[PDB]
Amino acid sequence: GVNEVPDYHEDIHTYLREMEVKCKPKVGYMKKQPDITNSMRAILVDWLVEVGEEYKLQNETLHLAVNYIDRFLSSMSVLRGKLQLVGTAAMLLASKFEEIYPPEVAEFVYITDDTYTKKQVLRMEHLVLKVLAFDLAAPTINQFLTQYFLHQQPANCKVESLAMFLGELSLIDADPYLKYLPSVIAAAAFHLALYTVTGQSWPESLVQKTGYTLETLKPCLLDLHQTYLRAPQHAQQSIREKYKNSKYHGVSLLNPPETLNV
Amino acid sequence: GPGSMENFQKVEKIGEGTYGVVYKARNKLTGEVVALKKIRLDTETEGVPSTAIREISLLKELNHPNIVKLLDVIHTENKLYLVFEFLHQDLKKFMDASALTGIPLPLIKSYLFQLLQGLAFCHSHRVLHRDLKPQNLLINTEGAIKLADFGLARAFGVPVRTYTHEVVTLWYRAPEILLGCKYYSTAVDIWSLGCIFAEMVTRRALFPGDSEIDQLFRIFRTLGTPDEVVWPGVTSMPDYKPSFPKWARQDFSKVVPPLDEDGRSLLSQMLHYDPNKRISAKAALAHPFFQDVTKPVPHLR
Ligand SMILES: COCCn1ccc(Br)cc1=O
Ligand SMILES: COCCn1ccc(Br)cc1=O
Ligand SMILES: COCCn1ccc(Br)cc1=O
Ligand SMILES: COCCn1ccc(Br)cc1=O
Repeated sequence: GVNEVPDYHEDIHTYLREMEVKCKPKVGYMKKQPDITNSMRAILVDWLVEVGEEYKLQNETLHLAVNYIDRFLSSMSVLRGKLQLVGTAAMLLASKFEEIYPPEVAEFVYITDDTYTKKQVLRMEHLVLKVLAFDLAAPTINQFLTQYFLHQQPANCKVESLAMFLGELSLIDADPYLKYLPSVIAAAAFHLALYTVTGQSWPESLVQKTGYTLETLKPCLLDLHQTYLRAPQHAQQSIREKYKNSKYHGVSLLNPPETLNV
Repeated sequence: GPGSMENFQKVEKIGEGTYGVVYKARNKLTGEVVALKKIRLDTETEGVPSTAIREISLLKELNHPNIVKLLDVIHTENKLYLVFEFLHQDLKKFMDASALTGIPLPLIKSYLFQLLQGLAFCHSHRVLHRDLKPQNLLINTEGAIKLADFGLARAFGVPVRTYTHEVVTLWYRAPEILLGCKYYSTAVDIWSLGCIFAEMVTRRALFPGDSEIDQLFRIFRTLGTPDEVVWPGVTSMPDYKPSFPKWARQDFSKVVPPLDEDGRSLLSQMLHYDPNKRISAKAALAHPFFQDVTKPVPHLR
């Protein structure tokens, strides 16, 4: 039906594929960043996961925010004491873009423990807008995932939630996930989720849509599979906690498969 | 964005939105005439308005001859200026100036064809407009018409999720929004274009309601009260009420008497109750109504 836009879904997918290469961050920006590390970014993203759940923000908003942060940190050198300010302004912009009811700026100042003033948050908002040149309609893992979900026969809500969960895990760790496009992480996540829940594999129909095969997804798959296995030990846990909730069918509690046979 | 206000000369005010005023201006170096839309941030407490963030981000991506072109964004600490190509008039002003002759059919047909091209481009780039109405459709001296005012627009995902309710100016709002449906999609923009099509022919609004329920009732009295046969799901919709009066559908020949058979066909498919059966902008471009279409200049100055 029209909610799945039959007449435009292909054009849209094609267009997101072009836009993900344009909105792609620099894979090696952390080395050129003197005072910030993959590990600091992981802390920030994990925090933004908590902020999103406290204000009951869409997952799309979280994904956009990370996109904005990574693009910003691709061209702008930032001290560790200001990493959170970037993140807050990113989350504000994503919320205004994506949410029906964005939190007020004061609420963004509040979640930073008054580390930053309202004037700092607003000024950073403008800076991020300048750096990104207002290019905020970025493709996310989720925008690809929801399309991939239309190929399920039949639809499994555990598959969907588990895919979302895995895609979210990938936001945390710039190494290795900065090297993969949203469309590819989404594909890996979808296959891993499907395999874990139903034992099935990346379908022919998504080979037709995407041009991706298990062969082309293998590298990302091998990474996402390790991330899934190691997820209970990771220093950052906010995503696992979030996906314990019934809203998400408790998928963080599912056991990862030991092997992919891939 | 290479611009700076110093190269612009204001000429006259040309309008105003909630956003602020729009001026016609001239680029003093190239000669180009532009529309400058000022957005106030000093008078903003919540930083840059979400409306402006969507308008700028989405218009930057939409390069099409039937979408108003954002040329530039001048982004001072005090102020934000959106620089647009200048178009001379809106469709509502042109209809009022076509009062006792009407708009000639070649021009209605050219305008509707262009609007569908613009809207299909939006939908192909995951953008809903969500405020299509004549005031927001701009015409030039060369015969072009262009979608404008993207401040109520939104980037959608597939399938759509729940977005803002009670979008679209009421007279142009689709039945599925009026009935509080959890989801709406590209079909709401077609609904508005249907209303606009009819309005170009008659020069009066097709469903000029004074309230949500009055708007529905006006629609129902023209198209008939929808049931499960015409629109599976409708009687389960959040704001569907079984006590709704059950008006018979009237022959479309009576909804817009001067319209020919092809016109009626197309209009009927734009105003289909069921969003799933409503025609897409893409498919509408092929409708026989457009067989003889040309792009003539507007007949008035
Ligand atoms: C979760 O890791 C604890 C370290 N940490 C905690 C809070 C903030 Br703000 C910065 C930071 O580095
Ligand atoms: C040539 O004057 C430059 C400054 N300027 C120009 C046009 C508008 Br509209 C506002 C404004 O401030
Ligand atoms: C619906 O348009 C109102 C504001 N506006 C915006 C752009 C241009 Br070009 C002319 C104009 O008038
Ligand atoms: C036939 O039912 C009348 C329904 N109705 C009438 C008026 C208002 Br205000 C709201 C509403 O739902």
